[PDB]
Amino acid sequence: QNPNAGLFKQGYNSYSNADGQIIKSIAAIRELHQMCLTSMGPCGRNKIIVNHLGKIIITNDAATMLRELDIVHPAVKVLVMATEQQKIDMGDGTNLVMILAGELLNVSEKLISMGLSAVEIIQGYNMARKFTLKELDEMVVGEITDKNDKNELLKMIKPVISSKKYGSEDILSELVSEAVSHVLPVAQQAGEIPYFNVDSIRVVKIMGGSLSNSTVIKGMVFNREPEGHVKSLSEDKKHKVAVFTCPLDIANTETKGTVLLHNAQEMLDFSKGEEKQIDAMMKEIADMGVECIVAGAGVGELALHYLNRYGILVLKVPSKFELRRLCRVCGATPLPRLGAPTPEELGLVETVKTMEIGGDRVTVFKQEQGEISRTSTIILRGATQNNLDDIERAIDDGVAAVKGLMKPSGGKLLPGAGATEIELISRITKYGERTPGLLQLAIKQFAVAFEVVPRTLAETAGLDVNEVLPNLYAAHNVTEPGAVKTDHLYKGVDIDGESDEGVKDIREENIYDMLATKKFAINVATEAATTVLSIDQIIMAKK
Amino acid sequence: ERTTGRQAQISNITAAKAVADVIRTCLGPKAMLKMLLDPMGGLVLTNDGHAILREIDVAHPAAKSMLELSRTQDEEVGDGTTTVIILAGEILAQCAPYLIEKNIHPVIIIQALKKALTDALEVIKQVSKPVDVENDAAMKKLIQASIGTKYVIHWSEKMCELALDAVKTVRKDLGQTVEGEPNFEIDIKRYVRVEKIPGGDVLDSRVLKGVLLNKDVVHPKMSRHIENPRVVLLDCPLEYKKGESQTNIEIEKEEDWNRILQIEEEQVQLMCEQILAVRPTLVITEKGVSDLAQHYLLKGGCSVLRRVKKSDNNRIARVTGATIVNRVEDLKESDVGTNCGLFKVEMIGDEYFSFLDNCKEPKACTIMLRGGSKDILNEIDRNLQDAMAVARNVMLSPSLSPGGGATEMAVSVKLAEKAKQLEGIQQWPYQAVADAMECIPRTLIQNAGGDPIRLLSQLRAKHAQGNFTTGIDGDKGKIVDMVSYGIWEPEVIKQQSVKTAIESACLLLRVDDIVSGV
Amino acid sequence: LLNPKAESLRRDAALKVNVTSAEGLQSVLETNLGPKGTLKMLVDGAGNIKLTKDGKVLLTEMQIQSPTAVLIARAAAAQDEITGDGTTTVVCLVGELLRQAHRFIQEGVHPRIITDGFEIARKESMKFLDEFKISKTNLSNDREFLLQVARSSLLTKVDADLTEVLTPIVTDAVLSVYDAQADNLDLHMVEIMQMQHLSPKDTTFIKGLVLDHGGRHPDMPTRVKNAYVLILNVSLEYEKTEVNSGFFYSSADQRDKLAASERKFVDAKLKKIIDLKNEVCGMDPDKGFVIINQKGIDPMSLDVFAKHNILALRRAKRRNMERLQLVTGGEAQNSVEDLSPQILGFSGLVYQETIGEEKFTYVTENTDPKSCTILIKGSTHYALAQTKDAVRDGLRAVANVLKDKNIIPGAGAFYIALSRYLRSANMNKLGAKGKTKTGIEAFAEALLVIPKTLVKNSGFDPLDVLAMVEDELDDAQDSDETRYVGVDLNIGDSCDPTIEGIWDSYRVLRNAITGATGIASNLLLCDELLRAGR
Repeated sequence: QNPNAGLFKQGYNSYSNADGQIIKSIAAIRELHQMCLTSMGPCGRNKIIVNHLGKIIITNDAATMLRELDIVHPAVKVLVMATEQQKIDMGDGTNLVMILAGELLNVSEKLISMGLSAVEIIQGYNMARKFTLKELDEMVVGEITDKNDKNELLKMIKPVISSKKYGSEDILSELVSEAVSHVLPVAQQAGEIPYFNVDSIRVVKIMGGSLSNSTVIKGMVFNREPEGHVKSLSEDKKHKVAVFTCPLDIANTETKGTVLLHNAQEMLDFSKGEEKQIDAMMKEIADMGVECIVAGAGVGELALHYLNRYGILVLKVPSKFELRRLCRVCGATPLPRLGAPTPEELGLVETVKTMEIGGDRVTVFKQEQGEISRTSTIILRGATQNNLDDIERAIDDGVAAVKGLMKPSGGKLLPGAGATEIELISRITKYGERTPGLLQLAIKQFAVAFEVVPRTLAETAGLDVNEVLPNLYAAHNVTEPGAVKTDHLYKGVDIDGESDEGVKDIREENIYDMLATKKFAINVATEAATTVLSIDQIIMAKK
Repeated sequence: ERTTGRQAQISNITAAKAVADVIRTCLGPKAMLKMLLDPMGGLVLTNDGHAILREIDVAHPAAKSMLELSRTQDEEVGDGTTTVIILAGEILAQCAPYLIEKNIHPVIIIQALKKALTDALEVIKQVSKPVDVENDAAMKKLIQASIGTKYVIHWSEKMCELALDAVKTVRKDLGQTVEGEPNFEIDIKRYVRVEKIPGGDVLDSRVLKGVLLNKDVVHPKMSRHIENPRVVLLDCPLEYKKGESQTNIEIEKEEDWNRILQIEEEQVQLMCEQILAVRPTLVITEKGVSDLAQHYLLKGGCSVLRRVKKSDNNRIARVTGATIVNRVEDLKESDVGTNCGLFKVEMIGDEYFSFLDNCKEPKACTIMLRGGSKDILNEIDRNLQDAMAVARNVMLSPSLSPGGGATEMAVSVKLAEKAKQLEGIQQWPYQAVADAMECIPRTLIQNAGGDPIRLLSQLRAKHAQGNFTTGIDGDKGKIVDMVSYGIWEPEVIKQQSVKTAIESACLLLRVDDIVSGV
Repeated sequence: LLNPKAESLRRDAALKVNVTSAEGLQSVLETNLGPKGTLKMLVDGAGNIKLTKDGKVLLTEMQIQSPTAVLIARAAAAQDEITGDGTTTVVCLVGELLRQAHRFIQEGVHPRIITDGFEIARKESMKFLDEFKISKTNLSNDREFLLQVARSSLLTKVDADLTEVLTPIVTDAVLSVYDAQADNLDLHMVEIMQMQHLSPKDTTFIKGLVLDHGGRHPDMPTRVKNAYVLILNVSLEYEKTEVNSGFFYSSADQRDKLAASERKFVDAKLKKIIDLKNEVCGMDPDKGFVIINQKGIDPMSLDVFAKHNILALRRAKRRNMERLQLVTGGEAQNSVEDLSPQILGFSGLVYQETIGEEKFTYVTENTDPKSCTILIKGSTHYALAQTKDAVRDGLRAVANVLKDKNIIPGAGAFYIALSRYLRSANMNKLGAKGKTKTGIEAFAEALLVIPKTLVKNSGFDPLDVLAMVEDELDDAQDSDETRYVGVDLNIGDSCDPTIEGIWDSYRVLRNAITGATGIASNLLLCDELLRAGR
């Protein structure tokens, strides 16, 4: 009896602006927005996501959680792709981009209730963004000299490792800074060519022990057993190592060479042939001086028997991605053939031994001085398997921030933990009354959108919302008897859980936010909110 | 399954009424567009009546019978296809209360429609005015009505000359009380068939009397022109043949290979001796001709032409007189191709041609079409047949009738006055036919935005006082004279509109029951 | 009076639904019209996300059962193939023309007078179209004026932040490939390539051609200035003996001996290539030698070319090689034995961008490149499609400006004026008919939808801007002069479209008024919707 009208296209789920579609797109993002509000910060909390392979994984970082979650809302995918901009191009800000872009949509609802068009809302944030980016250059107090000293790295690395597994930031900083200093080459007065690489640091973990038992070794550590009677080599420097791509087996012919079984006379020649040929091929390898054979593929049974008599260490690396980074260490080259270990393709390694890590015997591949390697390894120990997963991800986010220390303003710094976000509010409201026109509504709401960062830090810390907020306002707004504003601009949101009262300077704990992370996160947060506010209509289908 | 009682008569009326009511907006130059929704996402927006009727799927068989009438009506004349369907559908609608509510037997109505058919055709003959069919300048203005408002409007001057020379080519004017009246025997389908030649010019297009072939001389040295050519037509090709029974040829000895080579020359020569028996000047074979028969007939003083279609040989027999013969051994000497004008092989458009033409009018010919491209030839093709169809209706009789609803109203006024003097039971359905004749111009009034009540009543009063030539204008929409303002239509369209619509309306009333079965 | 599996609407309800269904598509495309419009996002359901403000691009992805919108999508098919821009404007002219006529249909007016009233007003609009147009000179120094023309196309499809970046790129792309004469311009010579993992504000212009596969070797020079380009058609990969044979070896050392015999065929060609470098400008400074080599390269030749500081490339697209012949000028050399120094071309500074995933080699700074490349770089997928839709619409918008010497001011300058002209002209002329006044007035009121739609998306009252423009046009006529007025979307008041720089091509608006009138007239001609063929 009731007819149907308003949908002229096809059967689908249709959304129009007359139904408040701009509110529905924000409400759909708000469902996943509250998850990231409790993530960022040292007091943040961890979420459990069961993988499709039947494995429970828990992590603080949102960029990893957004990949494991199934999101059918395309408006959320805009922030997911914006989160990838924080994970790929930068090493920090994955948790911050979801809070800022989510709040820009919340403060935009007040402008929608007043009837303001989405274009003037976007134009208001674009004018307010240039006002903020201009101030970010003046918000920098100190600058890292990029000395690459171990003590200097502990200043930048400590806040990056923070906001995950709080309390371990002091131990994990010494492990990361020691590995980064080994990858960084020794050079002076050259800023043109980049040096540090993210993949140059490979992190390993083994159950058993504790976090204090971890160490830092120069090289690429392998967890596999030597598989043969030779457990380790001697302490003599420059051991010749051969990398073979072809598996260890009887030598074949490049042209045809197909083995077929017909008569029992051929079966005896196949068994006796593999004994004579492999013994002949492995002998020519040992005659040239090769004491170690790295086989990317499997190793036969007869190959392990003859190499034990020649005193050659057997090493198997089933991962081909690790062999590419291994060539930068020892200098060896992979050979697709077998039986011809050319000395031009052979590398040199000073020390190859077998050590006990976490209770299990593993073969360590390392060096000391000669044959400078660009690859380092961070060894971890612990009883809990889930805790070691986030520590490796914290190191990956920690070493990725070292990549941001390069020429594009990598040394500049700004006070974090809620210190800068509050001070920018007074500067944005200063430009609100300064800029006449209808933009005053969007500029004032643009500064209110930055109040979510200190609020979430107080909510995740169990602090009262009615306490930290008025305390930060009176701390960053003062009357100084003079032209130059003085005293404390460093007041942040304190971790609390101890001590006395209120807030305090963040410089006491040597914690700050890097300008390259903060300045780039603002551009991503505005463009992520610009896309959502610019879309007033979508067309989808039932999934 | 079965339909009995008077409800089946209503089902036959509603079947024709459903088809008629849809195409009512397809009449006139102002006819509104129609949108057909297919199960596929596509659609058809054109207002062409014949194109829409072919895309409509109907259930009741009387609706299919009306579609079968449109297929035959579209072949006779180019336009007026929907006019017959609307007229036949309105007669059943006007006679619906007489057949059902008045409880009148259908044969009484059917017998009345037979008398109303003759009475309606006699009025059209009185309203029509004479026209000169021999004037070349007058016929070009008559064809121009079907030329303009088309892609050929720029060539309209060349299109009218091409269409006039094409109609005058196929027609043969003969009459007498001796052998009867052939009615000029004008056939557009078979005898006017055209050969599209790429290149040239539209003005260069000529209408030639004869059969045009694309096959040239098959020998490098041969006579390309014959003064008095003689055409001989045959089916069986000229080449080495085989036995009708099972033939197994296994040659081993070296001296047995020359036996087949000698037979190969003899079997081809025997076929050539049967052709040369009449001493022809030309040889035309339906199928191909081997190179051996080319030299055998070359010594006989005749030209060899192979690879000729069968549809062309039927038209060659008209321009020549050669009787079609299957086997070459049966070829009679009575097949001489005498009275063949020119053999000229002159090439046109970088393609070697041949001329079978002559100085006489067999009522068979092939029009030579040339233009700027093949797409232009296709636009001229369909437009030439529509131009000749309008010119054909003018040549079938020297009479023209006013269009725009003037002829439709002229019949309704005279039918209502003549039916009053008959004084019979058939008088009532005659008024229903006269009311149906008034709906055709009223349909043009509804499409012109004018008041159908006021304009129809005033237009009928002008016929009882003034002339019968006053119709309705399409562009304006007010009552105006057709003759003074240059709106005319041939009578043959009006003859087939009244006859076929009433005859089809009688056949629908003859079926009171629907039989279900295979 | 019905058939099985068929649905039909009779009387005027069939037309009212077709108009109402057209009003639904109007409200959808009313929001995205103009630079103040909105950016729509469509979802196919397979995981594809496209953000495009163009009218036709959205209609092709959307599936519509309404047969009226199907003809609207077919009406825009001829718009992009001719005008290339403004397909959303055409839809707004078709929908509102049906809404304004809907009021007159309910009054009892026959649609033929409404249809004929639109055609008569269309012919009168073409007469005023030639009077309102401004003749622009054919001089090539108008690039300064072309900057304002490029902004008209760019500001519509983007957020206006990328306009200043794309303004010199799009403008110089058309003028570089276009020599100065009457002639014409070919947009096929401008190639569009994309790479991810970068910001959209980094978009730069490429005067030469961008190549996919770059040279991989640590010793290859990154920046090479004034190098000779050589097209090499021979395969430098591993080769086999010219006759069928096999490798029979007892030990691995004998295998290298049989393999080296086939490697001498490549080494014999490598020695002839390096002799060409030392022959012409071998030791000369500010000179270079670059090998294109469409075919592959074996790992042995990479070390030979690196010692001589030669840039080596392999596995090049067949179509991209035909552009290198025009840009660089070097002929294709099939055999190494026939290699001659006359085949060598010339090129400027060649520097390769080093990125782990992909590497680009720039052929730029050429004497007679006769080609250009617009590199659109963005991090996300919609950022690449949105800018590419703006460039392809921007290149075709500037194309119609250089081809057609006539230009028209935008920002509702033609729509408001023509609606005012046809209003006062129909009363003075009175040559059509008294009933045609309804069709002419409906067309005049249908031309005001565009200036009201542009300002409606900005938030300003379309009623106030309409009164200020009409009061300014009336004051301009009293002053006896020529003053053009247009709607300013940023401020909200009127503006001079000649000073602001908003201009529309003459060929775009000529097919827009004629196209929207002809298609909307065919919609009113529909008596009934027939369902058949099922």
